[PDB]
Amino acid sequence: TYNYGEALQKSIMFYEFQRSGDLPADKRDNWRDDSGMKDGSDVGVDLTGGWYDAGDHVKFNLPMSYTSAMLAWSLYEDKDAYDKSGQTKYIMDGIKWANDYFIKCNPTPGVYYYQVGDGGKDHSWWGPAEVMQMERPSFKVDASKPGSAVCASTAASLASAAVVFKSSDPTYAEKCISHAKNLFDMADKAKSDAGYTAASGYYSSSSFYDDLSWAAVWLYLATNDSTYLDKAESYVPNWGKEQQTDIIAYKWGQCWDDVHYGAELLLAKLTNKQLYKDSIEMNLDFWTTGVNGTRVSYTPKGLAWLFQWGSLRHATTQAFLAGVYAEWEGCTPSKVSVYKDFLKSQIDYALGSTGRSFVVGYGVNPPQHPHHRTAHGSWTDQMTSPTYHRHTIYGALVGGPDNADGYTDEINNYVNNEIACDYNAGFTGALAKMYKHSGGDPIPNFKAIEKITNDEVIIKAGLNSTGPNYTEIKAVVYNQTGWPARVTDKISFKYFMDLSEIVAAGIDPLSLVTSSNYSEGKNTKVSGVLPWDVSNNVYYVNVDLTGENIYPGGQSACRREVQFRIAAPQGTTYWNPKNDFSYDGLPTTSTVNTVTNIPVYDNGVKVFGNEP
Amino acid sequence: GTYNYGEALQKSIMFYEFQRSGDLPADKRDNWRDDSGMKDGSDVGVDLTGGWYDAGDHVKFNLPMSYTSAMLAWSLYEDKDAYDKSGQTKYIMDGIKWANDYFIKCNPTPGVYYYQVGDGGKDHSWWGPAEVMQMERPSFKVDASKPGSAVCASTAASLASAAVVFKSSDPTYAEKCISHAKNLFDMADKAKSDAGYTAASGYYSSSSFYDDLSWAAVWLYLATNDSTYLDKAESYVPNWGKEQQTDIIAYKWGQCWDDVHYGAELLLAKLTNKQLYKDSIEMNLDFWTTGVNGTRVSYTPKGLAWLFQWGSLRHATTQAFLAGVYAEWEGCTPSKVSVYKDFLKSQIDYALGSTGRSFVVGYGVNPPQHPHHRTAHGSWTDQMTSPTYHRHTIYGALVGGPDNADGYTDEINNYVNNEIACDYNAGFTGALAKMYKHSGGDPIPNFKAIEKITNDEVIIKAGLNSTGPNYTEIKAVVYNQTGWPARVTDKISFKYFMDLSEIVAAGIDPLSLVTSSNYSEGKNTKVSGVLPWDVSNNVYYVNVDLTGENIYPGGQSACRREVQFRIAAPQGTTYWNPKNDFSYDGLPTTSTVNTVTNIPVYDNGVKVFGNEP
Ligand SMILES: OC[C@H]1O[C@@H](O[C@H]2[C@H](O)[C@@H](O)[C@@H](O)O[C@@H]2CO)[C@H](O)[C@@H](O)[C@@H]1O
Ligand SMILES: OC[C@H]1O[C@H](O)[C@H](O)[C@@H](O)[C@@H]1O
Ligand SMILES: [Ca+2]
Ligand SMILES: [Ca+2]
Ligand SMILES: [Ca+2]
Ligand SMILES: [Ca+2]
Ligand SMILES: [Mg+2]
Ligand SMILES: [Mg+2]
Ligand SMILES: [Mg+2]
Ligand SMILES: [Mg+2]
Repeated sequence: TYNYGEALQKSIMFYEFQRSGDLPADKRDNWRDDSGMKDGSDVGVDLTGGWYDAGDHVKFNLPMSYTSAMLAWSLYEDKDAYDKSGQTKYIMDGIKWANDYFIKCNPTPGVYYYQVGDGGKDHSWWGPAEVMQMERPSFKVDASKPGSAVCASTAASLASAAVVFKSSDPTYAEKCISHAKNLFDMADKAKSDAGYTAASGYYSSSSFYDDLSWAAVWLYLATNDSTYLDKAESYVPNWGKEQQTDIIAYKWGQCWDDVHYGAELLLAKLTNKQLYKDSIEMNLDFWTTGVNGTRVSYTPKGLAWLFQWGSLRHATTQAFLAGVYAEWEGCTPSKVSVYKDFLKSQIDYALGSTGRSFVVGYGVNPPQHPHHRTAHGSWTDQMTSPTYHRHTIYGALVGGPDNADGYTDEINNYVNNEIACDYNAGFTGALAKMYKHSGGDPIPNFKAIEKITNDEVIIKAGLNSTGPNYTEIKAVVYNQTGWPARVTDKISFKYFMDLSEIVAAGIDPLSLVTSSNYSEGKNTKVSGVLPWDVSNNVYYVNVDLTGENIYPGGQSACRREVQFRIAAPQGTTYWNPKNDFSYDGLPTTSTVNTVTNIPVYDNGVKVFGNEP
Repeated sequence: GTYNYGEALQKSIMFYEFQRSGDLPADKRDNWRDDSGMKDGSDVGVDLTGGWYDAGDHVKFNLPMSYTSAMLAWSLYEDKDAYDKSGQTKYIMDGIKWANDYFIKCNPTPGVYYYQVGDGGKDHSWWGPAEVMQMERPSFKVDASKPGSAVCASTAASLASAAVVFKSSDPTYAEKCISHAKNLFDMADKAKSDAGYTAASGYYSSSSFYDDLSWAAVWLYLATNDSTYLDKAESYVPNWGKEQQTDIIAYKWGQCWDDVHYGAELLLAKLTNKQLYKDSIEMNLDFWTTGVNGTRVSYTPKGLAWLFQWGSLRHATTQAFLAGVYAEWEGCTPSKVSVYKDFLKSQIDYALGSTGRSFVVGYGVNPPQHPHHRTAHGSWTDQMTSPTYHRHTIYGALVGGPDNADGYTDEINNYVNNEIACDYNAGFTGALAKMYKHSGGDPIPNFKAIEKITNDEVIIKAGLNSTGPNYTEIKAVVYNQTGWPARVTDKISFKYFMDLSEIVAAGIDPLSLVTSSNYSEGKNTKVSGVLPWDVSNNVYYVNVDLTGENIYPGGQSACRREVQFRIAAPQGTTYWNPKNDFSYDGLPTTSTVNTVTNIPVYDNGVKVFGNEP
């Protein structure tokens, strides 16, 4: 027995944590903030927004548009489930988030930016989205350098968004259609992926006629112009055949690189032509009862297993298509129960039928180490530290087990433990169907405002050098921010002393010499002695780090060391560090430890430690 | 700072030798502990002598006692190289054998197990050394009708772990240990109840037995290589305590006498490599170090991982041991190895001296001087306040420890922070063995605890009680202040010397003078007539014999005997002269007795205090 409503709620929420750009004031978390704010600056176009692809920060438009098209398809099929669960606003905000970005990516007729970020450079750094420091180049396709698959996948997303938004926001629906029409025209004129090269190694395209059909079907549903339905059907002979036959491929499943499964399902419902009915049932039969002596492999515990990478992604996506098709009056009657049983068995495997959940922050023993940079929240550019994720990325469906149900919840296992937009796409639609059928209430007013689990900015210190007339401190400030991760360019700290002995010597405490033999950072400034509470002879040295680009993204990047000394005159012996507030407990060597008596300030406001 | 881990290890093992009850070996390396609890088990007609006293008291509580020896054996099983290198292997094996020989005695027939000797109330109502305890020490047992699963299983774990470490050098003993371990484990397993475990209520109540069952089963598997036991160990896991609002195995406490699931799951991870156990032990170790999912054990400002008010050092050093063992296993998450090893060192260093003082008795800088311990203190008057210092150094004892703000006071009745106990040193010993392996520190060669005797053991105080023209009457009080070892002194006598030249000169027989006693405290006190000492020089004496008197260092009245005696010249005469009498010189003239050195005291005829003419 599983709570499908809560699963649906979290699956939709997952996308909110993948958001790039200027985040809404109404966001329900305290650990994601503005990021990729300069996206498109290299080309002079505002390309901010959209979703980060997986556990990384590249914006790959092919799987991104596949995702939003699939979410819109679910809303088109099961609006009643979203309304009943109270999740309609959230899934529509997600669909609009992706589509607003695709619109920005088509700034002028005939031009389409299909990517922001370099796979290699982006993947070479392990840290939060908010503090990325590397270049994020924009890439585009046009008539001279075509991208049929990505243009058509984007048109499908835009057109499907138009279908589900038309009732409540007819103007946005028209806006989506205008851009879908342009991108489809680009894809249809070109019939080539030759200029779609920036995603090589990550989302290279192996087919585009499937995307042309899928986009044409959605443009037909969005505009009711039969010109599109005729085009949709015209590409069918060009879809890849099953190896060793002259039959439309049926041994794989709906995914970001192959959408002919969804296109044929939709063409079956729209035309009732036997060709489409036979094709989709051949695929669904292969995945369930088996067909013509062949069948997708099943793990011992009941998972329809298609491939090593994202096994759950494949199974839950096929579950969604099986659910949609089983509801159609044209489905072979005897297969309705078979397909519906399949939808339930596969979704249940993801939610907990093996004894544990494969959905982050949901169910029994959910994964705790998904391969995801921002949810982990390292501040040292290390997958290994901290040894636990600082944030809970609710709703994320992990890759999944191997062919024998084997699974290792480790952060470095990106084959079976990464999470991604496309992984949750079909999954979300299958969950909506299970919810409408078996229920399970979503958590009321669900938010992801987390407790701060570690001091965000800390200071470590130790006695570096000492003498009869001086004290020399080694201090290191650390940015361990996570709610949200952020640059701390206004940090300072204060070192307090009791100078009663200086006053007793007839010496002005303000005349003591302060100095610094070493400091990381160009802006580090150590002040002279300043009064704090002279009635109790308390003075201090202010160490200002304002201007320093301290950020949680590397061992050096997150810290600033400062060695400073305060000294009475040469030959004197009255200097007494033992009555100094900041000296108490201070480590006796240059081995530094966290101290609570050399307070840290952020723009003058105390955030760590204590004052006298 | 740098700490000598080998010396710490050698002393921590030695601590248990000072906790020994029973017929002590002739090989003992101290001069202040001796035979005690020699009638243990007499109330039931079973030899239950031996084993270790629990803490600063003399009750034998088998649950923490067996937890202790099981933990020592675990350390020897994990780090035999450390014991061999430090030359401590023999000493730790003798300790493990001491406990286990007693547990064997406690399982005299299959199906019966004596789990305690001593009544908490009777034992704690007297403050004195083990050797002279006078109270009844009842024995308590569990059986099928009145079960004790936790104590039977903890004892089985001890016996099975002993077998594992003794198999190579003494297979016959290992075989005997296994036989008893199997019976105690079977009793525990079949009963699954602590209903009959009642005599330790308030001291060592059991809050769980499924943990003990897995712990015992794991050790029986290691001792026998019979997978039947591994299957059993794993079967109790679903019944182990869980974290409050989850279905996750408990992880917010630590390994201790009442909860051994931490040690059991750590060993199960190493023996099976199952993710469940790895996850479980790492959640516990993470809670104790870096924290896990917004939760971490409290830490004092000076670095001590602080779990609870009682035995804060006990808990921290035990977790240090587990961290050290786990960190060395190939299965440990690579990125946590250094965190765990750092923790092992930081906690042990806190115990040894990182705050500026040591929390280990007789070790390092400014060690505790007043641990809550009857025998080490050595009162001879049933007073926690007297003497005002400890007469003995109980080397190696780890005190309870500071509060959560590093506060600590070294006082005898700071029974919380200054308590010392078997379980407090168990995990600690294992952690020290790991640190010695990692960083060395040379133990003291052939270290012994032969103490200098710091107070005269049997003394006499005297004063003038009455005087007249023909007599001297003395008030004398003999005191047993024995401590090396505390002991009954039933053969004490003393001699009062006089010069009777004036009696002889007056023409009176000196051997005819009337001697008498107007008051004697004991029924066996005998005052002789005048006897010759050196007749040539007119020196004579009176012998006062206290032989038969059960004088012992365990109370104000118990440790002393007052005797008043008088020697008289003939009635009406005035030539008696006490001023030329050796024993009269400097004698307190009032009656308020003061220690004197001219009325020599003898023990079985041998002078032990004072001087002869
Ligand atoms: O492309 C596969 C996954 O790579 C992940 O980044 C790796 C990178 O590929 C390695 O070469 C190396 O740099 O370590 C990185 C971190 O594991 C990337 O984070 C995933 O999103 C990719 O799917
Ligand atoms: O911690 C393991 C590794 O994780 C990521 O790949 C980081 O980019 C790399 O710097 C680190 O060494
Ligand atoms: Ca394609
Ligand atoms: Ca000062
Ligand atoms: Ca227990
Ligand atoms: Ca005389
Ligand atoms: Mg804003
Ligand atoms: Mg990838
Ligand atoms: Mg002051
Ligand atoms: Mg003997």
